[PDB]
Amino acid sequence: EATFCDFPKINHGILYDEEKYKPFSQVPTGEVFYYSCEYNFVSPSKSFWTRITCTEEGWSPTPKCLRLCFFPFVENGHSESSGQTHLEGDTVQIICNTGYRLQNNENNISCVERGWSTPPKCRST
Amino acid sequence: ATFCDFPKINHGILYDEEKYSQVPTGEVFYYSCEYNFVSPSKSFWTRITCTEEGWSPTPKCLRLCFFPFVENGHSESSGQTHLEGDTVQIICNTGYRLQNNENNISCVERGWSTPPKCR
Repeated sequence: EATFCDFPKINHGILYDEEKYKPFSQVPTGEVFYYSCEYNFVSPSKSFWTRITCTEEGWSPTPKCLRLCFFPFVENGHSESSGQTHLEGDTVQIICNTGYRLQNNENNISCVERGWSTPPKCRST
Repeated sequence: ATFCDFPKINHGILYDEEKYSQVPTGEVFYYSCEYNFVSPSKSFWTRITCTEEGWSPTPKCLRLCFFPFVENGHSESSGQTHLEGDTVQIICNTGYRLQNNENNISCVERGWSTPPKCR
């Protein structure tokens, strides 16, 4: 427990009025900040601005910017996830057409921080 | 019409933009909006189809406007995200104004019509 929170470090995040605060500042309990996520990232509630409050236990809710993953279709393949936007942590299945394959030793392709774990592409090799 | 013109989306980004003239009917594109802008359904990627009546749904990227509070003032819109076309009222304390005795501000394409600040 503490009387303060450290300034929030949010990966892929932007604070409202950022340029007005210092990164080593001690933020008192009860203080309220708002964060947004960079293009291609989203907050847990999908709200453009998310309120975060300094508590004795740290920032509440925990600030987080999750990667959005998408593909419109799969050339020489199919997926129920075609044209659907997925969140970081989601797994998608892709079935390739005859003579094509999704070369990876995993049954599912994951949406990770950097994007798709494996490209959503069926190859002729 | 047998085709649609290539879509010009202000503050928009097409999926596989750096890959693509007249577009035939039935063709499907996906668009996203730049940071601070949003599609009408709020979806990150929006499917648009070329029809005999043009692009369906009509592609659009609307500005999002926000302020957490008003220093030396008040607003029912404090901590609320507003969409392009919305109007917001701000009441300033004792001897303060919003550039200047304007009282009401609106969310426009460039952002807030007047900064939400009581000076």
